[PDB]
Amino acid sequence: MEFQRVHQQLLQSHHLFEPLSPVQLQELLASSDLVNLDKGAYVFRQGEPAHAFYYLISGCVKIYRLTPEGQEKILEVTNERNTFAEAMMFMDTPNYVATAQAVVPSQLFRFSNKAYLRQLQDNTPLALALLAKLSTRLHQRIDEIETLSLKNATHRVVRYLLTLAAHAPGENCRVEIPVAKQLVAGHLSIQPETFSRIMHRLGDEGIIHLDGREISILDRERLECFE
Amino acid sequence: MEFQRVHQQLLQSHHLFEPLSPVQLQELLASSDLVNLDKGAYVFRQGEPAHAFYYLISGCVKIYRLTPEGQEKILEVTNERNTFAEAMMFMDTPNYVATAQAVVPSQLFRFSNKAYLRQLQDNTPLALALLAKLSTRLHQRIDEIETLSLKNATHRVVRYLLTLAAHAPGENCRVEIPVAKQLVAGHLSIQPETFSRIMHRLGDEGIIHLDGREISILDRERLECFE
Repeated sequence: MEFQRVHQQLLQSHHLFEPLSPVQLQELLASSDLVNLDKGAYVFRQGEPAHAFYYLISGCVKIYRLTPEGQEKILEVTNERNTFAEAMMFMDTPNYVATAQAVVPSQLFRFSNKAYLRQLQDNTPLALALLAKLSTRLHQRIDEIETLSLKNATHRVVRYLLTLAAHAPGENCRVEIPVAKQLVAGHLSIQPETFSRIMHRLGDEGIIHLDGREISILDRERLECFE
Repeated sequence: MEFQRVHQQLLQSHHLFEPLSPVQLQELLASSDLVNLDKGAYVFRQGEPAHAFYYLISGCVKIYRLTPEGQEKILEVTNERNTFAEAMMFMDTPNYVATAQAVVPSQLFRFSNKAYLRQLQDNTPLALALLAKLSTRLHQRIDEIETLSLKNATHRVVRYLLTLAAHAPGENCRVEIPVAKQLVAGHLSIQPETFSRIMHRLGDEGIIHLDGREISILDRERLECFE
């Protein structure tokens, strides 16, 4: 009658709970407690002894720090289905170094650090399994970033060309930019190497020709797709 | 005894060699051999017994699989200053599960799996330390995805507004063609929950109306600039 039965599925997808066996998963949930917070509610203050890490189910919780001057400086924002402040465990930190707070009515789980760290201690095969899935998941995240960051790169590139190509539609050949390839990549606040991979890709397909800074557009109808 | 001077300092920056003690690293470097490959060179095949993980310093190495025996399906792409196939070390598996080939001339480090496991056994603090630097890196990568994925979505929202209302004989405040909350969601292939949020943020700056029903653009010049 106590929760359970449906919650185990929410954690079974997370990286920190995958390596754990059904027996160890229930052993950690036994010490856990459901926490409900409202708008402007603090999770843990900067100075309180570290004894538990949290797992957000739904909502938005900010961490940030209490920087000097009297202003809050945001470090990272944790969203749904993601754990935060879990690194404070195996770091052996006695107290919290951040003041967590929820902007919107959020619901979180409170897992004890003493009931999690001790389970990892001894019987290393577990820590070995934890490092296994924790790494394979860290490589898929970088792979996604490599693709997502590339999409934003392919975006600005074409966008910066269309804004100056909007001068006499049909046959676009008037391209300014007193810059020399690489140099313009540093101004657009984007990776220098990516610009030499996107422009060259358009040349291979047969859309945009390159003749040293001199950019000529063959068809504007075939550029509206990727922009 | 020494193979390189700068190459040894590059490992210190990585998360899998930082927590390791200099004394333990010296014994680990003695078993490792420097590897130099060119274009179209294979690191490890999909069948041979696994006994070493690799660390890439410069270049790019693809993996893909060949077990279904049909097409070269890519699994993960690794770049410079990143380790690949290190998860095979933890998961006591006798042989590799995937292939490996470098598309561009790359230099690699061949660290033995047995030499690293011996440093993990018995010792509990070392294992937890590795997880500490590994978890903190995950937070830094995930936070970047929450921004990049949002940027890729926002730019698309500002793109469909330009295509729907461009150099036409309509009206700035009166946009042609009605728009819903589920219709555009399929035009840009984005979450339906994010679409309503983007329209709200841009509506606060003075670009749109801030409502989903009927689009009434006040500033068309501010749209072409976007993020």
